Amino acid sequence: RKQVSDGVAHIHASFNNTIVTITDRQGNALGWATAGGSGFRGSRKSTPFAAQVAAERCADAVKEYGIKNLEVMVKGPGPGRESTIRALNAAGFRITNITDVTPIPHGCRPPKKRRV
Amino acid sequence: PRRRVIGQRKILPDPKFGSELLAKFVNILMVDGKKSTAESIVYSALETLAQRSGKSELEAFEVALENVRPTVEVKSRRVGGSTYQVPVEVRPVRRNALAMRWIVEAARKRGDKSMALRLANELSDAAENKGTAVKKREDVHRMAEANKAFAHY
Amino acid sequence: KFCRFTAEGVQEIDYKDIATLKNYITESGKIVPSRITGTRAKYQRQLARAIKRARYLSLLPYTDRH
Amino acid sequence: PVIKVRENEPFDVALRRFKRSCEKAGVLAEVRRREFYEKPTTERKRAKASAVKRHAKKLARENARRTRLY
RNA sequence: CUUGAGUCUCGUAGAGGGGGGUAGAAUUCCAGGUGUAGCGGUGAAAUGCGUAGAGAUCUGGAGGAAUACCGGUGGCGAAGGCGGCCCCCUGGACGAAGACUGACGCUCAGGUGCGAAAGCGUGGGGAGCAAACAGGAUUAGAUACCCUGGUAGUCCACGCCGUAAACGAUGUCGACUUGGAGGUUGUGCCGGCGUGGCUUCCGGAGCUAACGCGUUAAGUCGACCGCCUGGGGAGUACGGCCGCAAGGUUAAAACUCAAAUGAAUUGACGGGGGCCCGCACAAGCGGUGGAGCAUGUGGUUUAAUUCGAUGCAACGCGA
Ligand SMILES: [Mg+2]
Ligand SMILES: [Mg+2]
Ligand SMILES: [Mg+2]
Ligand SMILES: [Mg+2]
Ligand SMILES: [Mg+2]
Ligand SMILES: [Mg+2]
Ligand SMILES: [Mg+2]
Ligand SMILES: [Mg+2]
Ligand SMILES: [Mg+2]
Ligand SMILES: [Mg+2]
Ligand SMILES: [Mg+2]
Ligand SMILES: [Mg+2]
Ligand SMILES: [Mg+2]
Ligand SMILES: [Mg+2]
Ligand SMILES: [Mg+2]
Ligand SMILES: [Mg+2]
Ligand SMILES: [Mg+2]
Ligand SMILES: [Mg+2]
Ligand SMILES: [Mg+2]
Repeated sequence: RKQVSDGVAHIHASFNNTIVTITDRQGNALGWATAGGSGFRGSRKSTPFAAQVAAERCADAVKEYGIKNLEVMVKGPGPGRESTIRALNAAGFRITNITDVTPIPHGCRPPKKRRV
Repeated sequence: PRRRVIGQRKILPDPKFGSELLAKFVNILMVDGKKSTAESIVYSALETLAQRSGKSELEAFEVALENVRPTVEVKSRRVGGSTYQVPVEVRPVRRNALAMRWIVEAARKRGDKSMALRLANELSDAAENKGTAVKKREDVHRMAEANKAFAHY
Repeated sequence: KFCRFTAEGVQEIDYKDIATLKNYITESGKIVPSRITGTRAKYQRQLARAIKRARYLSLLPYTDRH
Repeated sequence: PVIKVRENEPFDVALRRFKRSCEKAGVLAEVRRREFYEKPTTERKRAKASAVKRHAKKLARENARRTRLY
């Protein structure tokens, strides 16, 4: 119900799923959408196309706040990194800056290698 | 094949209208090499179709196809043991062939008495998006849409 | 190539010399390899000590997402 | 890898500038390298294998320059 | 006596070691805000978490463990090993100009010490990971591989263990014998020309069964030590010693076999790689498999149902 005009998009692109959260500059979420909740399960969920649909729904979820400019903070190695940023532009936002915020330990022991 | 030494085959136009698209439809509908039987079925079907829609012989047959031609289809590909249906665009020649094949097979599985009427009834519904020829186009387009995420190799 | 510390005859790379140090870190703040800048092995080690020593005093950043 | 979109800049090229900055930082490889634990015995077996294969291709290239195929 | 060995003087490089302190990133947990229906995971799922508000995002805090980049067939150490930064304590190596001692050396059974990880004891700590364990799958079965969790343990202090493919599968010391290309660290002289230490790759003679090694030798020699004597039984039993235990160490025989083995060769094969082909798939059309009959075969029956063919490549085959 409030008007912000200046939000931040957080793409969370993992190998299994993509989550798009659009927050204001203060970090309070306005809306979100995921590839899994966009009608995609399993093999579909982890595609660049499933992330594009997830981005559009998140842009459709925050339409009542009238966001005009949008910072994009991309995290993770997922296939939905690049295609989610395009869909935010296709919706009609202005991408002011794009940053990679993927957390890198400089840390803990990772899990053991899978013997598939 | 593995060599790709396949050139296109010559095909004579239809006698009554000189339509190349119509000659291919007779061949698709022909059974056992009896082309004269297939031409007489196609002609009398078109006379019923043209009179029933009032438009014409040829381009009223073109209106039947334009509602049956598919524009996207899925080809199988198995990646992790599970087979992905990968949607791929259909080139113009195959769009015509599929539509004519879908019309003939839908017409054949119909309860009319004669095939010439049976074909005309199928084409008439296809012109108005009611037949079982257009329903198979419906299915292909939604099988291709359920797989749009796989538009890659 | 062309190590600029043999060329300038440096005796220690002097972490307080932030003007020099910023030439040997990337935009995100990582030390650039001697293979890229063509620094000698001897000075590349002192350069890395000075950069880590300046990172501690907050004269230089560890990452770009602080 | 912080890309600030510049004035009168088309989106795609800024998206191209972003893809470049993340690859030069090698963050995607760094994430893929840290997802499973790598034993010290294996990291060394790889490092070595990398060096000996990096070495072999150089001499193979030096040698192939002193050759004719036909 | 001074050339081997060592001492002193000046400097250099170094993850050498021991003790203390500290920084940044990240994971996890806790508390709170925004927000809302999924998250997570997989080949695909499910277990699991989530409307008691998860996941995502922001704020504050607690905690432990490891130090991205630099980073390198780079360095240091007898070996095992050693990696953020700073200080304290400490070992060794190398180089330059001399001086000094005056062969004062090398090797070493027994002895002594050090010795990855796992493990053990006592007391702490416990984020992440993860034997055991539990569940979900997969499967014919799946005491697994995969998934979700998860305890010892991994961390610290002290003590024990004393073993590893602890490997260069190559004992230590010394001398001698064409070359090339590097790396690293000193040093003298004028980027150029020397001289040292350590180190990586290629290769000559030579050596080797061959593979290969090749001035860092597996070449030519000397000194001393360790060890071997066909395979299995067996590094096992018994005894001794050591250990809290787990076990370690030393170490047989009966019996049995006629080989076991190393290297390389030619094939064949691979759920190895590359490049090709074929109605091999794919793209299509028509069939067979269901029905009746024809015909061949098997089986059964019969006095006999003559004999033969009997994966592809026998079965309308000899006929
Ligand atoms: Mg995992
Ligand atoms: Mg001394
Ligand atoms: Mg002894
Ligand atoms: Mg231990
Ligand atoms: Mg313990
Ligand atoms: Mg205890
Ligand atoms: Mg597990
Ligand atoms: Mg070892
Ligand atoms: Mg080794
Ligand atoms: Mg041995
Ligand atoms: Mg050699
Ligand atoms: Mg024993
Ligand atoms: Mg005993
Ligand atoms: Mg086929
Ligand atoms: Mg039959
Ligand atoms: Mg026979
Ligand atoms: Mg017979
Ligand atoms: Mg045959
Ligand atoms: Mg035949």
